[PDB]
Amino acid sequence: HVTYVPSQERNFTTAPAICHEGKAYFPREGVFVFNGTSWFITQRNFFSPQIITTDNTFVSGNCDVVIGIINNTVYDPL
Amino acid sequence: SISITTEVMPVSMAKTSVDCNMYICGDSTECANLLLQYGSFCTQLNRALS
Amino acid sequence: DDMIAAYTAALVSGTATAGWTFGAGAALQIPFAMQMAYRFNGIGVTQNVLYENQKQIANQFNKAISQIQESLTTTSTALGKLQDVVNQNAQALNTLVKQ
Ligand SMILES: *[C@@H]1O[C@H](CO)[C@@H](O)[C@H](O)[C@H]1NC(C)=O
Ligand SMILES: *[C@@H]1O[C@H](CO)[C@@H](O)[C@H](O)[C@H]1NC(C)=O
Repeated sequence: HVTYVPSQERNFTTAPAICHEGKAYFPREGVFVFNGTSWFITQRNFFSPQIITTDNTFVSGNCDVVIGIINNTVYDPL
Repeated sequence: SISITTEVMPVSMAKTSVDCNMYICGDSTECANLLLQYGSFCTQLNRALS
Repeated sequence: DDMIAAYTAALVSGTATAGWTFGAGAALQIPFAMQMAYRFNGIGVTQNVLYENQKQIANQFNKAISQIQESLTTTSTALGKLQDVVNQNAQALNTLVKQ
C-alpha cells in the first residue's frame, strides 16, 4: 500500500469567520489562518496561503451571532 | 449503457429438531431405562439445535 | 480492566482535542467548534448552520448524553448479549462436571 503521510506541523491563529461591512464571510473549503502579519485561507492538509477573495468565500448573515468572528477585508477582483 | 446484474445470496436454512428417545430406543422400555443415564448428552444436543 | 479504561480514555481525549488526524499520523490540534464544522460540511450541510445554531446543537448533545445516562441506570436487557457469553461458558463447565 502506497500512502500519503503529512508531517512538519505548524501553529497558526484561526477564526471561524470574518466580518466585512456587516456581513459574515465563511470559507468554501479550507480554514482562515493568521501567521503574524495578515489573514489567509488554506487547505487543511497542506500549507498554501491564498488571498481571501470573493471567490474563496460566501456570505450568510450579519456578524453578531457567530462566536469568535473578527474584522478583516475581502478583496474583490473587479 | 445502463446494465442490470443479478446476485443471489442464501439467508437461512431449515430448522430441525431431534428426539433422542425415539431415534435410539424406538418404543422399547428396557432400552429407555438403559438410556436414562445419558440425559446430559441429549439435553446438550437439543440446546445446540434450538 | 484499568488498562482498557486507559486506552478508551486516550481515544476519547484524542478525539476531543485532535479530531480525526491522529489515526493518519501525528495529532493536529483544532478547536472543537471547527471540528464540528468540518463534520457538518462532510454530510452536505454548510458550516454557517453550525456556527449560527451552536447553542441549540450543544444543548441537544448534552440532553442526549443525559438520556443515555438515565437509560443505563434502570434495570433492563441492553447489555444482554454480553451476559450470554459468561452464561454459556459457565454452563459448559458445569455440564462437564455433571457428565
Ligand atoms: C506571513 O505570510 C506572508 C505571506 O506572503 C509573508 O509575507 C509573511 O512574511 C509571513 N509572516 C511570518 C511572520 O512568517
Ligand atoms: C471590530 O470588531 C469589534 C469587536 O468584534 C467590534 O466592536 C467593532 O464594531 C468592529 N469594527 C467595525 C468597524 O465594525
